Amino acid sequence: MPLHMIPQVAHAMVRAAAAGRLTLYTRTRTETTNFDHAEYVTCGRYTICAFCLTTLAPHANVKTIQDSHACSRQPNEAIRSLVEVSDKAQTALVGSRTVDYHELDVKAGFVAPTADETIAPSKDIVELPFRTCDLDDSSATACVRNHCQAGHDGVIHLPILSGDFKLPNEHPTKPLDDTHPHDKVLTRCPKTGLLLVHDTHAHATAVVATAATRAILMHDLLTSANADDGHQARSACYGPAFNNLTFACHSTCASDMAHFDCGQIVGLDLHVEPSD
Amino acid sequence: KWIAEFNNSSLIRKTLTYSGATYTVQLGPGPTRVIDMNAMIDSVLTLDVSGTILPYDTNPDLSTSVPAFVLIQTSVPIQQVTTAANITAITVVSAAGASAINLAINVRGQPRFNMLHLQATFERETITGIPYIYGLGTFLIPSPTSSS
Amino acid sequence: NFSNPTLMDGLLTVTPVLLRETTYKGEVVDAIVPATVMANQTSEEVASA
Repeated sequence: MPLHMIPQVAHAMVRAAAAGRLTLYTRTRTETTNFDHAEYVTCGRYTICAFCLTTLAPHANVKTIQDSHACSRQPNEAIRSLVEVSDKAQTALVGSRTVDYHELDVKAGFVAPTADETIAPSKDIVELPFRTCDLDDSSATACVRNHCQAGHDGVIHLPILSGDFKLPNEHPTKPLDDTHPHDKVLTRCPKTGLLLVHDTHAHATAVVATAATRAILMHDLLTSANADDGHQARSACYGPAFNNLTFACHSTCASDMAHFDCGQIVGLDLHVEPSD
Repeated sequence: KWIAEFNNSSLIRKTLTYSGATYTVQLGPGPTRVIDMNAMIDSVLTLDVSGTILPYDTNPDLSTSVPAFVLIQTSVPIQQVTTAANITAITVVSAAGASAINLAINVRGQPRFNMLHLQATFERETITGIPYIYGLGTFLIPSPTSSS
Repeated sequence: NFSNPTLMDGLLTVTPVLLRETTYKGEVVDAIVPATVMANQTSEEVASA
C-alpha cells in the first residue's frame, strides 16, 4: 500500500481526526502523542504513515524530515486530540444563560415545560469513541432535555420549535446554554441512537470543516511534492473556518436562526406523563 | 467447497468490535456466508458491495454502520462455534473508514448503498493453515447495536 | 407527500459513438499516452471511465 487518490484519502484521514477517532499509531506506540511520526493510521485499510505523510513506509532514514512529515500535520494531530478532549471533558459549565425557561414538575403527572430559549444543566461530554456521552443514558435524558424540559437551548441556541421541532425525533445536535465562554457541547438527538457530543468552539456554522481539510495541504506537499490547487477548491468546499476554534463566539448564524427559531412559532414543548 | 454457511441456532450477538465499541454480529439464521479460505490457493477477496445496506431494523445506529469483511481464525470448526469463547480470532479486515455515511440512495426511501470495493489479501502463507481460515460479510458498527 | 427527490436507479449504457479522438482522463485529446497513465488510476476510476 502506496497511497492513491492522495488528497481524498487524506480527506478521510482528516475526517477521522475531526471526529476525534483517528488511529494514530507509530510502530510500537499506539498514539503519536509526542511527535514521533506514525506508521499505521487505518484509513479504511489504508495504513497512513506520518513518517512520510504517505503510507506504510517512511520516505527516508532522516528522522528529522520524517518527523517533519509528522510536524506538518501538527494541525491534524492537534485537532484530533482536541476534539477527543472536548467530546469527553472540556471547559466547565460555569453558569447558564437564559435564567430559566424550563420546568420539572414531578408531581404525579410530570409537568415538564420547555419554553422558547431554555437553559443548560446538561454537560454530556464523554464517550466520543462510539458511545453515549453519559454512560448509556444520553439517549433517555435528552428526551426530557429537549421536548419535556429542555436542558440545552437558550440565547443563540437550537432552532427547535421553529424548524427542528422535536430533537427526541429529529436528527441534529443541541447547543449548551452556558455563561462560560462557548462551552457548547452539542448533544445528539435521542433518535440518532448514538448520542455523541460536538463542542462548537466557534458557535454558528460547521467551522472545523475548512480548518481540518486545509491540513491536507501540508499532507499533499510532503507526500506528492506540492499541493496541487487543494485549498483553492477546499476553501469553498468545506464549511467555514471562523475564529480561533477555542471556545469563542462566532455568533452570526446561531445568533439569528437558533436564537429565534428556538421558540419562534410554536414556542412551547411539553411533557406531562410520569417519566422525566 | 470454499464457501459454506453457519447454521441456524446458536446466537452470538454482542461482540466488542473496536475500542469500547460494539456490534451485534448476531449469529444465527443463515448469517451471510462462511468463506472457507483454508488453503484455497492464493486470491484477493474482491468484495463488491452495492445496493445492499438495509438499515438496522429500527436503531439510531443508522450512522456508523458499514459493509465489512471479517476473517475468522480459529481451530474450532464453525459448527462448534457457539459462544464468544470459541472464536479465537474475529479480525475485521475489510472496512476501511469504519464508521459510516449515508451512501445509500436514501432520498426516495431507497436503501441503496453506494458501490464499495473491499479487499482482503488472501494469502494462505500469512496464516499457513492450522487455525483454519474463515470469513464473513457484514454491516459492522462501532456504535452499539440493540441485540433485542 | 412524496418527500423523496428521486429514485430512478437503473442502468446507463454510454454508447461512445465517436471513435474519433480518444479521451485521456476527461481530457479530450488526440493523444494516447500509456506510460503516463501508470499509477494514476484507482480501480474505481477505471471502472467509471
